[PDB]
Amino acid sequence: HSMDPPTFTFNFNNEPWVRGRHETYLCYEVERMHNDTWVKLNQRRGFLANQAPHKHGFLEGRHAELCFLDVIPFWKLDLDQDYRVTCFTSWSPCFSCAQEMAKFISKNKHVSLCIKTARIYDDQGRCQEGLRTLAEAGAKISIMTYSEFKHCWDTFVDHQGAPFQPWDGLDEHSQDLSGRLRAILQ
Amino acid sequence: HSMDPPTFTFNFNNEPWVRGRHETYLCYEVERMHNDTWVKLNQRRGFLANQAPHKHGFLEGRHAELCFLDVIPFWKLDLDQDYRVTCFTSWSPCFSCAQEMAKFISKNKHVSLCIKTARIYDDQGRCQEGLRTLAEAGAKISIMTYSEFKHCWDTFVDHQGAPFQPWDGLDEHSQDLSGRLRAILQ
Ligand SMILES: [Cl-]
Ligand SMILES: [Cl-]
Ligand SMILES: [Mg+2]
Ligand SMILES: [Mg+2]
Ligand SMILES: [Zn+2]
Ligand SMILES: [Zn+2]
Ligand SMILES: [Zn+2]
Ligand SMILES: [Zn+2]
Repeated sequence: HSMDPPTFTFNFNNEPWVRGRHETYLCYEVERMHNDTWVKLNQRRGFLANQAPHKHGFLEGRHAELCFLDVIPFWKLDLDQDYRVTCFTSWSPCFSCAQEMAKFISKNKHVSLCIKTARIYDDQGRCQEGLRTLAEAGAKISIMTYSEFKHCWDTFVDHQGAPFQPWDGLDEHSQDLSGRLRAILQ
Repeated sequence: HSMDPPTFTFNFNNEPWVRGRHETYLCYEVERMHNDTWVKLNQRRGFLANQAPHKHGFLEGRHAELCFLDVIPFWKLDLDQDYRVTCFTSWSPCFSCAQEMAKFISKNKHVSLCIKTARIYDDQGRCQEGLRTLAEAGAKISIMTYSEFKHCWDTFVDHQGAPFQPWDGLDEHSQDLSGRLRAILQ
């Protein structure tokens, strides 16, 4: 349903000099194109996170991005309509998730994917390749700014009427990250 | 001297339902491109306001935007280099100022202009045309959000170490204005 406020603050914080944000949270919403305008679909919104590994071991816990792809077919989107699916993510995807997402959007031309991320995850391995591959397949990847954090608080958090409280350095971090993303995607 | 805090708050407040904000304040900053990166030239920053009419009458007081254009030649920018000049304005320009600013940027290709405005001034005459013409000439026009107000407070105001305290409604007014600006520029 709605995210717990402390969970939001801990996970969407874009501060560079802290650690421990090991989870990925993903909030999604959907619009449909009508008369050159994106119209929000009321019911098609939610959030999810990565899953814990199963007790049997061997396999990693299912990543948030794969869960996201799992749910989309259940929305019964009309293949003749055009949709914009926006994901607000606390981290950008790992390589294998990026590859899967790229495959999905290549096969589902009715979906325009936008990924707005709090933080870039760059393992200095294949993460950059993944992001480039995902953008090549048509995804629009960007860094969350104040307005997107506030939107996510208002739309996905169990705020009980309380307003979004920005943290110190929010815009400076977003700007640094936007520059880093430009360098990855160039 | 830096800007007086009450002067900033009075003039940059984005509530539409008060009156009396007859001045326009304009805060400016300049960056120079150095090896693919914008670098601030912090000596080239400042703020100004519109002028009172002369006692001889007939002519309106000189608008802030024209004063801004007046000073740019005195910065001795290098015509062979590239600069980004950002203005944070309390009101967007009137038609005749927008026209003059469009002419200036058309003749000064070393300058990329960004105008970030607290409020839209729409006289229901030629103001919208002015904004469209200024955008067409290459200016990037946008509405100030929390982050830009905070930046201006921290950078241009004699704050005495006090943090920026947003006024009621800041984000909702900014969002409304961003919608209005989209409709104007489309
Ligand atoms: Cl972390
Ligand atoms: Cl006013
Ligand atoms: Mg920091
Ligand atoms: Mg209000
Ligand atoms: Zn299992
Ligand atoms: Zn993954
Ligand atoms: Zn005179
Ligand atoms: Zn004017």
